[PDB]
Amino acid sequence: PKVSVLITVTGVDQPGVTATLFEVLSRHGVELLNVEQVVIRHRLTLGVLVCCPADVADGPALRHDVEAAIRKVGLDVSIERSDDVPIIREPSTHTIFVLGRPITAAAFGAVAREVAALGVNIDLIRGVSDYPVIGLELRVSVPPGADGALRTALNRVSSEEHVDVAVEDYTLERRAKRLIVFDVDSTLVQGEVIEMLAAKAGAEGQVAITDAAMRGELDFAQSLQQRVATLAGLPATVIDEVAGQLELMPGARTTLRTLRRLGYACGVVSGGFRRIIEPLAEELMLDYVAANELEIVDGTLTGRVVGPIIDRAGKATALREFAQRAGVPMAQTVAVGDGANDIDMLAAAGLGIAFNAKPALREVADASLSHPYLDTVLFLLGVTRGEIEAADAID
Amino acid sequence: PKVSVLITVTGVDQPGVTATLFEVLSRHGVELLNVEQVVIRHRLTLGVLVCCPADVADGPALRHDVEAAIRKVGLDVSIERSDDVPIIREPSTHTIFVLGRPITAAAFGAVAREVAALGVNIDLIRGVSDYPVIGLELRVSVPPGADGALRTALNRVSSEEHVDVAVEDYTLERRAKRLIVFDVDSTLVQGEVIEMLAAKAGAEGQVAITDAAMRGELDFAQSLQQRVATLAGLPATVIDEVAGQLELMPGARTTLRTLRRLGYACGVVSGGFRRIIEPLAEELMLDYVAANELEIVDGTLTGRVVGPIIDRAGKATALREFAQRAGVPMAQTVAVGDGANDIDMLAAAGLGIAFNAKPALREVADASLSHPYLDTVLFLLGVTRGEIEAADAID
Ligand SMILES: [Mg+2]
Ligand SMILES: [Mg+2]
Repeated sequence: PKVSVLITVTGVDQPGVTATLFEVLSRHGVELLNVEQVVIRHRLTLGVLVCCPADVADGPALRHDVEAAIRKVGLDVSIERSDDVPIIREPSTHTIFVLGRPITAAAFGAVAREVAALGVNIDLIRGVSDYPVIGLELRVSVPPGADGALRTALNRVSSEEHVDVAVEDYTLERRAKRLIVFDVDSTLVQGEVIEMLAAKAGAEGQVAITDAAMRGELDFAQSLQQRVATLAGLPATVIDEVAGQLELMPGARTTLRTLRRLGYACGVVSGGFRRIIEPLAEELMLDYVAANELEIVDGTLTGRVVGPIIDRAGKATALREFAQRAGVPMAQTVAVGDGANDIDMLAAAGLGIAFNAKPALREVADASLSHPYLDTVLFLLGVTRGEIEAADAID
Repeated sequence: PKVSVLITVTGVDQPGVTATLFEVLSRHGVELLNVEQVVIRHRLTLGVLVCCPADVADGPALRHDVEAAIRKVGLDVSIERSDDVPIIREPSTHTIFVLGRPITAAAFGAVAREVAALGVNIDLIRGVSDYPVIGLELRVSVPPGADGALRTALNRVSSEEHVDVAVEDYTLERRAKRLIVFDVDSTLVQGEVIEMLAAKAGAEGQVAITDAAMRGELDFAQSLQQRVATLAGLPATVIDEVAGQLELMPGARTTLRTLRRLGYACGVVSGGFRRIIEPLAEELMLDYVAANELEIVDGTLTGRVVGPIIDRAGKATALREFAQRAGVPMAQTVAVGDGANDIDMLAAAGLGIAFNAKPALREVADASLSHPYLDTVLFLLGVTRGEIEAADAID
C-alpha cells in the first residue's frame, strides 16, 4: 500500500460480480479504503477505492486482470489513479420528503428545479412509500445559510403542485427524535369532540365558533367559554356517550404502534376534555395527557370549564413539561396539530408538523401534511412503508 | 395514468439531469410511482417508475422526447413497459459491518463469497469510516432461517482474515437501540484497576489471577476474594490515588458524547469498586453504576469486599435492573465487555459486543471488536465517522 487506485464497475447486474472483483484484486497487493455499491432497476454501480503498491499500480497487470475479469461477463470497468480523490463522501446536510397522491412529474420537476436553483446538490433519491400515499425522499447537501431560502421555495412548490414537501435537518442529533405529542381533535381523532357534545344539545351549528377558533379568528379561551357554555344543562352521561362515538384518524393506530417500536414517548395535548380523552389515552397506552376539564354539578354540565385553561401558550407549556419529565431535549421533540390553537406548541417542538391544517398553522409549521392519513407522519420521521409492514408482519 | 413505464438513466453524472428528465416527463401525462437515484464516483443511476396514459406509453412521442433529451447531453437512457415490476424495493433483513486496519481485498472477498454461498443478496454497500479504522457496511437480504449459518461463516472469515465482521438485524425495532452499558476495566478504562491497586501493595504480579478470571479459568467471586485480599493493609488513600491515574480507552469520550447525542441511556456495570468508579461516572455524566465495594476499617482496606458481589450472573441482573428503570426493553439494550465475567450480561443484552476480548466472551458475543478504539462501537450502532465529525464541529 502506497498509491491510491479507483476501480469503477457499471452495467447490467449479475450474480457474483462483487466477489469476482475482490478475488481479482486479492492477487494484487490491494487494501480497501472505500466501497460503494448499489443496484437500481438491475443497473449495477460498484465503486472501489484502494491502496496498493506503487509497484503494482504502475503496471498493466492489475489493469489487465480486472478488465479481463469484468468485461468477460459483460460489464464495464474503469481504473484510474487517485491520490487527490475523497476517500469517503460527506454526510448529507438535509433531507426532503415529497408526498403526493399523485406526485406528478411536473411536481417533482419543480422540486428539483428549486433545489438546483439554490446550489443544493442531490446526494440520493429513494422511495419511502407506495401506500397510502406516494412518498419520495431526497437527501441533499445545502449550501450554508441557504436552508431558509430552500424551505420557502419548496413551500411555494408544495401549494402550487399539490404535494407535501418537508425539509429537515439530517444531522445525527436532530434526527434522533424521541418524543411526540398529538393534538386530539381533527388530528388523532376524526372531527371535533366539542361539536359532538354540542350536537347533543342541538347546538352543533353555533359551536361556527370552532372553525373560527381553529383558523385563529379569535382568542382560544373566550371561544372555548362560548362553546362550552352551549353544553349547560346536559347530563354528564353525554361524556361517555361521545367518548364511545370517537373514531381514530385513518392510520392513527399504525402511527402509535410504530412509534412504540421506535421507543418514542407518546402523549396528547388538547383544549378538549380529560374525561373523554383519558379513556382513550389509556387504551392507546399513551404516556402523557394534558386537557381541559368540564365543570359538573349534581351530575350535570354547568357549561363552564375548571381552570387552568389549556390555551395556545398552555399547549407549549404542556409540551415543555412532558419533555422535561421524560428527559428529552426540545430539539428532539415532535408535535402534530391542525389548528391555530397549536401554533405555540408546534413552534416549541423540534419538529412541528401541521396535519391537514388551517392556513394559520400551515404557515409557521416546520412541515405540512395534506393527506387524510396520520401515518404519513411516520414518513417524516424517517420510516418507510416497507419497514412498517416488515415489523408488523413479525408482530 | 393507466399503464406503467420504467425509465432508467445511466452514465457520467452532470448537473441538471434530474430536473431535465422530469421536465420532459411533464409534457406527457406522467405520475410518479418510485424514484431512485445515486451518484457513485461520478457515475449516475436514475431509475424512474411512472404511470401514464395507455395513449401515451403506446406511442413513440414519450420515447423520442426522453431519448433525445438524455442522449443529447451524453448519458444513456432505457424505457420499457412494466406492469409486473416491483414498485418499491423490500427493506434489507440484515446489515453486516466489516472493520479492519487494513481490510484486504482478500478479506472483503471472503465476506462476499460466504454471503453468496448462503444465497444472501447484497442490497447496498457503503463506507462508514476511514478513521480510526476502515469501516464498510453491507445491507443484505438473508434467506429465512439462514442468519445463523451466516454469522458462523463470517466469524470464521473474521478470524482468518483479521477483520471484525458483525451481522445485525436491520428491522425497525431491533435497530432503535436506546440503552448501553460498559464494563469498566479494559473496556471503558485502560488496564485493570485491581492491578493498579495491587501494584501499591507490591502484589501486581500475583493479582495472574485477573488474567485467569477474565479468560474464564475460575469462578469470579473466589478470584475476586483472592485478589482483593492482596490489598489488606493498604491505606484507603490509595483509592483516590488510583482513581486519578485512570486513563480512558482511546475513543471513549467520543463514544459517550455521541451516544448522548442519540439519546442513549448510558451506564457501567463492574466487578471493580464503586469508590473508584462513581468519581468517574459523575464526570462522564453516566445514568447508572453497579459495582463492588471495598471493606474499610479505621481508614484501611481489610482485603474484603462488602456484599453483594457483582459476579457473572450479577452483571446481567444489573443490566436488567437498569433497563427496567429506564423503560427500555432488553432487545433494545447494548452491552460492551471484554472478559468471561461479562458473558451473562452480553447474552442478556439485545446486542452483546465483545471489545478486545478473551476467547470465552468472543465466542458467545453477538459481535466482536479487535481494534483498540472504543468508538468502533459507534459504527456497530449505525453511526458513520462523517456523522460524528459533522455533529462535533457544530458543538
Ligand atoms: Mg385540533
Ligand atoms: Mg473488563
